[PDB]
Amino acid sequence: NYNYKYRYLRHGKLRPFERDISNVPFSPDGKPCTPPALNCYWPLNDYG
Amino acid sequence: VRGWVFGSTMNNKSQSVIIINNSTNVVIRACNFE
Repeated sequence: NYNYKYRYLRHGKLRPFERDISNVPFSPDGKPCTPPALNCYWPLNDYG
Repeated sequence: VRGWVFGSTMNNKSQSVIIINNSTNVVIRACNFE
């Protein structure tokens, strides 16, 4: 049952009770990707 | 003039706190977009 995901990529730590929602693909130096470009994941994964 | 817009990364990408008074009855929402 993979209806429960987690975010695992962000530029920087969170503040206390900061809430991150937005779903944009990741690149470590700004520069917005478009998958399946190389080293451009999704910012979510499944639990297992 | 009494309108207030707050958030981050506008035009349909994150939430936004808006404070607008409606005839001395202050309307405050916190989820709108552009």
